Amino acid sequence: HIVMTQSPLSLSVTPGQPASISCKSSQISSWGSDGKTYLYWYLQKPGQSPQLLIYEVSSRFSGVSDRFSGSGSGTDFTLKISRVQAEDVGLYYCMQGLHLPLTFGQGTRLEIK
Amino acid sequence: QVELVESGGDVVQPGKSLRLSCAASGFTFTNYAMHWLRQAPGKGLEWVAVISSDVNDKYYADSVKGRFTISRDNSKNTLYLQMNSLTPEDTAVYYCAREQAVGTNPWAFDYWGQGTLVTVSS
Amino acid sequence: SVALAPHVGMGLDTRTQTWMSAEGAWRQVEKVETWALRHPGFTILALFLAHYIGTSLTQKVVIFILLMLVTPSMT
Amino acid sequence: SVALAPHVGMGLDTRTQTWMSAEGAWRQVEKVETWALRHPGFTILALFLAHYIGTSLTQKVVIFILLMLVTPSMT
Amino acid sequence: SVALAPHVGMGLDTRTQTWMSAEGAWRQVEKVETWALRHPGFTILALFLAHYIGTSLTQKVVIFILLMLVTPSMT
Amino acid sequence: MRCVGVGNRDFVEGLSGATWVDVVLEHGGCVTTMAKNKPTLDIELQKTEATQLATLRKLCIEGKITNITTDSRCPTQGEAVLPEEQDQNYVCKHTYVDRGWGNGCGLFGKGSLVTCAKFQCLEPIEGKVVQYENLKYTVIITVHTGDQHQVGNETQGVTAEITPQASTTEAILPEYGTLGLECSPRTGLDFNEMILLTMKNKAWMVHRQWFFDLPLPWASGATTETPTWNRKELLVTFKNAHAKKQEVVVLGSQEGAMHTALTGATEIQNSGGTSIFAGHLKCRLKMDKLELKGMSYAMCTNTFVLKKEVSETQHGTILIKVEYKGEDAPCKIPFSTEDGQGKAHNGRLITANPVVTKKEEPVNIEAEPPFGESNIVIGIGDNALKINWYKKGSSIGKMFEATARGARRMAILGDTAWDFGSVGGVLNSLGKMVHQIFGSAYTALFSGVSWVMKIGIGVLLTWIGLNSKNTSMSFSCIAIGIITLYLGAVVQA
Amino acid sequence: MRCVGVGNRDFVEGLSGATWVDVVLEHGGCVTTMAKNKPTLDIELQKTEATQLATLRKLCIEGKITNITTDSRCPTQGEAVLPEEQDQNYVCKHTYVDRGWGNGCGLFGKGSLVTCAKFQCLEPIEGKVVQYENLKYTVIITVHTGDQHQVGNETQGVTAEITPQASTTEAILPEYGTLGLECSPRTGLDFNEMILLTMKNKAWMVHRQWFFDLPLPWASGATTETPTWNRKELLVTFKNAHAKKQEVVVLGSQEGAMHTALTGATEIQNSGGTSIFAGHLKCRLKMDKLELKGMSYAMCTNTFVLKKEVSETQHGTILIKVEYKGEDAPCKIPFSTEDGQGKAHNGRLITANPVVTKKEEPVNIEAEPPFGESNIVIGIGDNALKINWYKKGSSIGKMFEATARGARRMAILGDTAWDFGSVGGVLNSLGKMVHQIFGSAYTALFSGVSWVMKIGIGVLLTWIGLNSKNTSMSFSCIAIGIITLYLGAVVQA
Amino acid sequence: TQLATLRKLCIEGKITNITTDSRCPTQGEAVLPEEQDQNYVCKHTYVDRGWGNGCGLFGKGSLVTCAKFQCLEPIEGKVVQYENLKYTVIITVHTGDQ
Amino acid sequence: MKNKAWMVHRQWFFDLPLPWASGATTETPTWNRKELLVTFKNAHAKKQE
Amino acid sequence: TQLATLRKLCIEGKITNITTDSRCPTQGEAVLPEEQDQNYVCKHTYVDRGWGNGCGLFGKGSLVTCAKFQCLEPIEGKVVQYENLKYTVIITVHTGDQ
Amino acid sequence: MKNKAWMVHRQWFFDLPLPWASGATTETPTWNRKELLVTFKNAHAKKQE
Ligand SMILES: *[C@@H]1O[C@H](CO)[C@@H](O[C@@H]2O[C@H](CO)[C@@H](O[C@@H]3O[C@H](CO[C@@H]4O[C@H](CO)[C@@H](O)[C@H](O)[C@@H]4O)[C@@H](O)[C@H](O[C@H]4O[C@H](CO)[C@@H](O)[C@H](O)[C@@H]4O)[C@@H]3O)[C@H](O)[C@H]2NC(C)=O)[C@H](O)[C@H]1NC(C)=O
Ligand SMILES: *[C@@H]1O[C@H](CO)[C@@H](O[C@@H]2O[C@H](CO)[C@@H](O[C@@H]3O[C@H](CO[C@@H]4O[C@H](CO)[C@@H](O)[C@H](O)[C@@H]4O)[C@@H](O)[C@H](O[C@H]4O[C@H](CO)[C@@H](O)[C@H](O)[C@@H]4O)[C@@H]3O)[C@H](O)[C@H]2NC(C)=O)[C@H](O)[C@H]1NC(C)=O
Ligand SMILES: *[C@@H]1O[C@H](CO)[C@@H](O[C@@H]2O[C@H](CO)[C@@H](O[C@@H]3O[C@H](CO[C@@H]4O[C@H](CO)[C@@H](O)[C@H](O)[C@@H]4O)[C@@H](O)[C@H](O[C@H]4O[C@H](CO)[C@@H](O)[C@H](O)[C@@H]4O)[C@@H]3O)[C@H](O)[C@H]2NC(C)=O)[C@H](O)[C@H]1NC(C)=O
Ligand SMILES: *[C@@H]1O[C@H](CO)[C@@H](O[C@@H]2O[C@H](CO)[C@@H](O[C@@H]3O[C@H](CO)[C@@H](O)[C@H](O)[C@@H]3O)[C@H](O)[C@H]2NC(C)=O)[C@H](O)[C@H]1NC(C)=O
Ligand SMILES: *[C@@H]1O[C@H](CO)[C@@H](O[C@@H]2O[C@H](CO)[C@@H](O[C@@H]3O[C@H](CO)[C@@H](O)[C@H](O)[C@@H]3O)[C@H](O)[C@H]2NC(C)=O)[C@H](O)[C@H]1NC(C)=O
Ligand SMILES: *[C@@H]1O[C@H](CO)[C@@H](O[C@@H]2O[C@H](CO)[C@@H](O)[C@H](O)[C@H]2NC(C)=O)[C@H](O)[C@H]1NC(C)=O
Repeated sequence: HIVMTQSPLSLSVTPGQPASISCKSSQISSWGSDGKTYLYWYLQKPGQSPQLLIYEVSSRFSGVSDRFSGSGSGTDFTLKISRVQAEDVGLYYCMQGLHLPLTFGQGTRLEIK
Repeated sequence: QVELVESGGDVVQPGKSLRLSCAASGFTFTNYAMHWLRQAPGKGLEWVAVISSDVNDKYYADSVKGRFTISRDNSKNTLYLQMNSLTPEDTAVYYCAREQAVGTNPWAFDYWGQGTLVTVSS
Repeated sequence: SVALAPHVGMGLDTRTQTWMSAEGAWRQVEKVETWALRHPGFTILALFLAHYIGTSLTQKVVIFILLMLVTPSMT
Repeated sequence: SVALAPHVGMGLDTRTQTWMSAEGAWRQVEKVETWALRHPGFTILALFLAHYIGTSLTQKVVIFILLMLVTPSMT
Repeated sequence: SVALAPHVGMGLDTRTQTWMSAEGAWRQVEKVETWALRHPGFTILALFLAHYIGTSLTQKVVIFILLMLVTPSMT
Repeated sequence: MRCVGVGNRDFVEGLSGATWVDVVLEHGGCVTTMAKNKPTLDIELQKTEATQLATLRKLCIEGKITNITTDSRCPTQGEAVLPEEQDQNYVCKHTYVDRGWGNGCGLFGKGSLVTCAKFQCLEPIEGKVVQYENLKYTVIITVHTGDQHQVGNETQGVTAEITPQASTTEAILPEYGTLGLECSPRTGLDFNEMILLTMKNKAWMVHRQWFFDLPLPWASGATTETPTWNRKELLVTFKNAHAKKQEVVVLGSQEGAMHTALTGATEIQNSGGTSIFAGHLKCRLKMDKLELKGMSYAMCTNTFVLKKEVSETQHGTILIKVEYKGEDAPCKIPFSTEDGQGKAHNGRLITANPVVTKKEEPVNIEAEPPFGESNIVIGIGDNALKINWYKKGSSIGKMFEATARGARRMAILGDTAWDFGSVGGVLNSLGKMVHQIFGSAYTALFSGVSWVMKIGIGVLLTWIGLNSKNTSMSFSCIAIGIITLYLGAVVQA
Repeated sequence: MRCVGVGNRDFVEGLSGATWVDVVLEHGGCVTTMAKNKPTLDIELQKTEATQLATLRKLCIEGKITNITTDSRCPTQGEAVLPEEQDQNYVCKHTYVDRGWGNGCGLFGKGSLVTCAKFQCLEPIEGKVVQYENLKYTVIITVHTGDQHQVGNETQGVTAEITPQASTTEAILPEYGTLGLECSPRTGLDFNEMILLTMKNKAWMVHRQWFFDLPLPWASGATTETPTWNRKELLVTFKNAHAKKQEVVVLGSQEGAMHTALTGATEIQNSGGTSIFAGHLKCRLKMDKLELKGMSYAMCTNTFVLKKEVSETQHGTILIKVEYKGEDAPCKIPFSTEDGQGKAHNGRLITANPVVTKKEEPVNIEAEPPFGESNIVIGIGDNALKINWYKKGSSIGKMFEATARGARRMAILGDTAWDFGSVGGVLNSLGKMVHQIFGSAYTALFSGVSWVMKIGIGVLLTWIGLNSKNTSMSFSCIAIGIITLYLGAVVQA
Repeated sequence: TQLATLRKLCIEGKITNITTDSRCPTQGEAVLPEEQDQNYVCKHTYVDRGWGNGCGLFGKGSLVTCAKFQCLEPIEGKVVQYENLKYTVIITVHTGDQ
Repeated sequence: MKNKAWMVHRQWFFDLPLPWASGATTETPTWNRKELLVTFKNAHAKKQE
Repeated sequence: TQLATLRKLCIEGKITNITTDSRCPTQGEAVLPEEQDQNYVCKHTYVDRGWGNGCGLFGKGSLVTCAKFQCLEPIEGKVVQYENLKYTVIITVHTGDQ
Repeated sequence: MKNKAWMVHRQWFFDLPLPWASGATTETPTWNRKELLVTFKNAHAKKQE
């Protein structure tokens, strides 16, 4: 079990501005054998099943607008959204994947200001 | 193009059993390691159980250990989640998820099912 | 990759169209043409080599054609 | 050693397959290949001897090939 | 086989006596002696080949001796 | 039926005036012998076992050394003598070791010491020999009778035993008759020149004269609790390291090197009986007592249903399997293969009498179609089953393949292949004589050369023939070179 | 001492009139610039990055086909027209199917139909360019300080930033003075013919024209989520069989199909800031203000003791590791070399001047021995430490290896290789200009010849040069044959 | 119909459990206990390492990177037999029907 | 593949370079010649990916 | 002293679990599941199979026989690095002694 | 070998035809040329032991 903490629990940003979310782990998520940090990020649109945005941290899943970008290394990771649209409202969920009992972080939210 | 559909969600009194079926299409189902996922309303997503590509490497979470059974049937392209000793806390909408096609983790989520809600009360 | 070795000259052919007849008819010649358009100097080299290795005229033309067709084809 | 002089050429051939004939055929030349790749200077020496003993190209070639075949064995 | 290519000629000679050198020296010619006494007709064949390839007596002799030395090994 | 898919069979058709056909039964492959108005029947050598082997010579791979004993003289006192040197059980060698005052002689110089050590072999190699009074050739004969479970079954057939003591035996084919099978087993494989060389619960068939030329301590060969070894110095190794003293080492387990030393030999089973599984037997076939079952039967009158799709043997024979749906007594099957777009009859049955014994059981007719495209017809001819099949190839290709097979058989059987399918004629005796002479000379002056060395000699001969101006020398040398290349390519399977 | 152990290092000796040395830094290779009185520093081009790089001509990989619509016209009147053809989202081709009274047309004949489908592309592959304003090479510098542990330590060097805006950067080193390196990043690597293409968070460096000429549908390159594509016919593979109708297919996903079409290029990271980890860069190392530390220190007297057993690197260098076991103040370490008990001093110190800053911590030195037996005396007095080292080799071998290294450097860098380790000289510039002209001609002649075709062309040209006349023989043979063979045996890196 | 599958090819692959070991120079090739598993692809190669990598002797070392390979979408090649092939022929006669 | 069926020459199908398996359906078909997919890049002699 | 092994050869081996699997004459090569394992040694050959074998198509098939392999007592291969040699020179004087 | 040593040349050692193991300590090593000891025999094309 890994305690996952997201710095903001609610973000109000006007359109055209960047919104950043910090998810800090409780232990190291870096798999020593390969040297890859195994973190994941999911967006659950209002009344929809969540999709995937950032597999690992640097990488980005297909079918995803280029604005989303993952950052950070060693238990403190961060997303960035260069331009926020009306469709970016949702419930961003950072989850670790290193250890088998996968634990999501508490759900953050992003509402248009 | 992947399509995951759920079935089996219904109202039930505590203690009684229920089996949840995840029919999948659009990919070779037999060469994958399916997961189960859930989320109570107003709460975050919670992991439930995993069945690997080889049918003999099942795992479950702590809060649901020794109470749930996960099983795949390759031929019928469905995922069976037999849940016993259900309680009003365990009720939630259940999501059936796929594995990561591109990546290194043996366990990850590419695509989420539509989602079925199971209601538990007296 | 497997994108090479097309199922072209096996000879077990029928009346109906194959997988990509119209699309795959001119693929190789288009590739050679675009390579020659991209890299012009190899034409000069091929002319020189054919002239200094070809005794007659038909031999010159044949070896020049073979070189210009093999180099993009070879890679 | 007993391992030398393999029981070959006796002439009691039969339509069955003889012992260890799957790979016993090529080990007589694999040894020559390994020895030649181990010691390359004797190629120079054998070539010099073959050239200094010769009145025709065929004679020189047979000198070189027989000498190069016979030295690794005598080793 | 590993028994082939004895570790000889490497050049790491020392004033001590090497392994099995009491009788390992002469077994490379004892094998030739046994093979020649077993199969005598190849003397005739090698002599014929050496005579039909030759412009001098020395050349014929080297043909005969090298061929007779190389065949039993290749056996 | 037992000779489908074997891959080494060959059809022996035709008979003599007295209806005897020679045939050379090879151990690997079998022989079908079709004939006019005789039930075509398959013959295979199967196993050729031997019993009551008497050992002739024993070699030993692994030895053991005990009781290392040394005794030295002074530098100029002569040779060194040990009391047990004269014994034949101790192996030892004299060397030289310098001895001053530190050694204690009292005269400086170079002395001599001998170190004799007792020797015994742990597990020797047995060397057998099979005398002709105990060979048991077991020829098995099966008839091409249309049966439900016969195709390639290889487990059912009449078994006949051929012994040098009783050369000719008459095998009784049930209800089909009897065939003479007069066989001569003493010219099979020259067993007077074979020593079986059993070792570590597995045997071989090495040449006799080669056996006597191995460099190992050879024992007596007669049964004895403690044998005497006569070249014991080929295993033990003495080392005089920089002339101070010498220890003796055993140099054990030559068994692995033996496995390499036996490259060209052929293996033989050794569980229980010897059961030699490689060889060849040449013998006749008397078919004046053979009958066709069902020659008195009627003609079939109902449609035939094909039960399993037709497949072709490598040699071209279609192997049909028909099942009879009709209420009638056992009777002959009408059979006519109309050729491509014509009524011509150019395909023939290889099964002599395709009769259906029982209504329930299906028969499986084997027949070779016309070499092009044809239509096999089975049935009454009005509602008959037109089993269609198409053969691919060229008749000239078949001739080339037959020539290749004949050449390979000639190379393998030596001169005996000249009389394989021979009815017995004026030419065959002359060919046998000339091939005897030429093969004798060729083996005499090419015996023992290797595979690659044989190929090289052949290439050299071809080059010499191509360069020599004399027509006779050039032709002879080129012919010898080509034959040598072919034999080298096909030496040892 | 950051450089030691990389196996691709190389020494740069000598200084110019005003103490500047030109070196061309390469990723994976770290130059070691020795000097007469300057500390022998090590420079490796650490990492090259690029920020705020734009996009152009994003390209498509796999597609989706929906809204398949068809329409046909009566034969021999008009041609099939469908309003969706004008739309850029629908791709479709005309074909002549047959029609008749079965299809309701009045007259029999060929009638055209059209089948258009909506091409909603998916998984684009962006191709991104970087301009010179945002380039930033980073250079790391390490000095042979003889520190306690920096033998192979990759995080023990000062770092200096380089950008085309300001390329004459400073470098302040601790207790050693400063060095100025006035590099030119404008000529190192092209980067105006390089287009970064990103696919599934993987990216390479490709030539601009080669990326432009790809048979896949290409978009405008804007940031719009739903762009309009061009040449959509390359992924729809329309097919019609029997001329009854035609159907549309998607032709799958080219993600791995172009994954070996892009096979010769170098890979990149593209993780946030796109570090490239490839290419090279030239710089002028004017070492005028870099005075070495501890010039005026005394020399020690007490004995030394080795700690880590002395070992040799790949280039013959010896890494002596010693700890001054005494009590003296910080000093300079003595050093002496003799060969065969004859003081010839056939040894050099790669480290400029070794000192012991602290008594407790050991000091490590990188000495260079001669080609043979040599005893390295470290301390002073009778009890001084002595190391006996024997480097096995010869001067001819070292010269051949240096020639091979220079040939590799010229084959990879090209004309710039003349700037490597070269003080400004008349011969260097004269060779540089000639090599620029010849290399421009050579690359214009051979731009686009494969690893397997260069060898063939070189063999054919040396064959032409073997038998020719009028000095074309010598010129063509030597020059083109040898050069093309070398470049066909080295090209793939 | 009733045709059987002969062999299966793989067109999409996933790589999991990348593991690596390296030995010092003048020592044998690096070893994993995972080299001999049926599902692992593993290639030996070389690498330079000296005192910077904690090994006393300078020179080229050997490292190996085994990886577990499982396919995601196979492609099947299925042979057709001759006892199940069925041709179907229509015989329409010109009757001059409406 | 993916609800598309083709007729190809048998020898050509064997010749093409992709990892194959026994064909009989079972769990974990041990793939042969699987090096054709995996590519082992060496990052200029320092480490492997 | 302190020899470090560099390579091991083995004289004597032992074979267990002989496993065979054949195809039909024109179905291609023969595949065993443990062929891909590096612990099993095996070689493909050709064996003709008719109806007695049970294929159903006459011809010449192919079978591969993979058997597990282990070495009983291997040969060690050492190497002595120069950091551990111990030359022991002994010197004695010509002093007249008993 | 078998409680007795030698001093053979290095380059000769790498050229023996025997299954060569890894050389690093391991309970179960992997042999890389195993076909130099075991011998397969296809006696007249019926089966092979
Ligand atoms: C390939 O790479 C993957 C990468 O994940 C590896 O996946 C591993 O899967 C196993 C499952 O078989 C995971 O095991 C889990 O380990 C947890 C570790 O917990 C701590 O570690 C110690 C060490 O044993 C534990 O003893 C303690 O409990 C520590 O807390 C462990 O908590 C977890 O338990 C879970 O399952 C049990 C059984 O159902 C429950 O009782 C328990 O409550 C909990 O739900 C598992 O045992 C392992 O963590 C995964 N790897 C990593 C890095 O996390 C594969 O193993 C690799 N190899 C292969 C061949 O796939
Ligand atoms: C070759 O080399 C082998 C071994 O290297 C020799 O083997 C010797 O065998 C003999 C008899 O087998 C051994 O003699 C035994 O000695 C026992 C010791 O008893 C005392 O010994 C001392 C000194 O010898 C005497 O002074 C005393 O008086 C005692 O005898 C002795 O007890 C024993 O007798 C016993 O034998 C039987 C079994 O046969 C027992 O059941 C019984 O209890 C009885 O007491 C033997 O006499 C001798 O030790 C062996 N040598 C060894 C081991 O080094 C061969 O003799 C050598 N030569 C030949 C030709 O093979
Ligand atoms: C290679 O070849 C070798 C031998 O040729 C094989 O070795 C096999 O090993 C396994 C396990 O070591 C053996 O299985 C044992 O079977 C016993 C039989 O019990 C019944 O068997 C039948 C049929 O199998 C079942 O239907 C029943 O339900 C029973 O299980 C079984 O009793 C035994 O368990 C016992 O093992 C422990 C020790 O480990 C005992 O202390 C304990 O009493 C326990 O009961 C095993 O399961 C198998 O028999 C062996 N095969 C043989 C001898 O032919 C390898 O498996 C082959 N493969 C490989 C990869 O090596
Ligand atoms: C090769 O030939 C042998 C002997 O002719 C065949 O064995 C025979 O096989 C049949 C088919 O199974 C057996 O018939 C069955 O017998 C049992 C018991 O009598 C009966 O219950 C069944 O209803 C059926 O009649 C027959 O008995 C058996 N004969 C024996 C063993 O002597 C064999 O099938 C042939 N083919 C092969 C591939 O071996
Ligand atoms: C490469 O350079 C770095 C930086 O100089 C080295 O890191 C340093 O390593 C030393 C030796 O282990 C550390 O000293 C130790 O410090 C701890 C706590 O300070 C102390 O308790 C120990 O007794 C010892 O003195 C030093 O702290 C450390 N400095 C850092 C990490 O900033 C590194 O060792 C060098 N080599 C390699 C291979 O990386
Ligand atoms: C093009 O195709 C889309 C879907 O492939 C069609 O949209 C569907 O429309 C029907 C009725 O209008 C709905 O019942 C479906 O749910 C729609 N599918 C969706 C939204 O995925 C569309 O009508 C087609 N035609 C055009 C002109 O777009």
